[PDB]
Amino acid sequence: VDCGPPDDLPSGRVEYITGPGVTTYKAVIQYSCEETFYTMKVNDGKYVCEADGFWTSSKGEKSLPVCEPVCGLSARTIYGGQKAKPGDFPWQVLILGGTTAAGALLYDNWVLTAAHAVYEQKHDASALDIRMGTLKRLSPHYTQAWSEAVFIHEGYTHDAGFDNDIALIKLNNKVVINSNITPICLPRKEAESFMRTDDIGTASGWGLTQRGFLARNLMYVDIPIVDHQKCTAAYEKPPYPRGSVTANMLCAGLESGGKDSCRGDSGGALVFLDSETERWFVGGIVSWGSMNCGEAGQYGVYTKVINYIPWIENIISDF
Ligand SMILES: Nc1nc2c(CC(=O)Nc3ccc(Cc4ccncc4)cc3)cccc2[nH]1
Repeated sequence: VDCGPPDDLPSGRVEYITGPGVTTYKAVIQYSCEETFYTMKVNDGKYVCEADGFWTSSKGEKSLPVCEPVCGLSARTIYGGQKAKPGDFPWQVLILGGTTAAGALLYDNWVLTAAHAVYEQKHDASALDIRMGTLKRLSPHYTQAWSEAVFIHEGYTHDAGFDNDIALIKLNNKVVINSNITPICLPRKEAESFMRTDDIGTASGWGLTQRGFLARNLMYVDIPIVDHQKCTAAYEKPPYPRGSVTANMLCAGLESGGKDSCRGDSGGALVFLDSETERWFVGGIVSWGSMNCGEAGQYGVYTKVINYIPWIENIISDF
């Protein structure tokens, strides 16, 4: 007859509609989210106490709704690039603790990165120093986060190629999503239509520039997708082993070499704009390339994220 008080909604609130503390049969409550930066999923938030003794929704679901963070926003919509303005890459994440590397925020508690960037520190059983909300790499003003768990892809072989160079970091606390910090969208099934050859993607990071030192400020380059055969043939020579460019990788860069990502950009998100939803999504992860960055005819190689959606949805749902 009495459902008790309702459960708190993460990134959302609860309101008694019938009255304050009215929890009896047919008592009406409303869930909601901060609709600016979160969006309710599952149901409309209207929940009624039913005869089976628990809060139940319009669709007949007895579990909470989900406040999913808004993704893919940008103020726009590294060799040879330009400085990123604030809000350009709000998903950008710096990862310290070993050497300098990067990731990309997914939701408010997950960071997509390269397995090669975080392999050494996970296997030392040390939490990752994760920072975001800042364009300057060495600034003391930043949003702090820490790793709860690190999930490296089970087909990744460290220092033995870069196939399945993908990893997920679970943040031990949720990040506050604002105009400065916003996750990147995961690609939908038809997102390959925005990733054909010669389609433009943007890589961003703090890695080496043409001057040969790490950048103090976040930089970025627009670069086009390269034909896969053209990229496989580009790396079919020593010192590279046979089969270095796999089907789980896309390549991006110029024949002339003027634009690339380098050391220190590892794990960053190579992103593409969905012109219909008007939202940026992650197409690639910064993985590898030639040792001499910006080398002509030596394209940057990126982990093909759309191949790893079932792996991503496995871990994020199950953990
Ligand atoms: N342009 C470019 N350089 C990059 C580097 C530096 C880098 O990764 N250098 C490297 C080159 C070759 C190998 C050998 C190898 C073995 C098997 N399969 C592929 C390659 C290893 C590392 C890091 C991150 C992004 C990069 N963007």
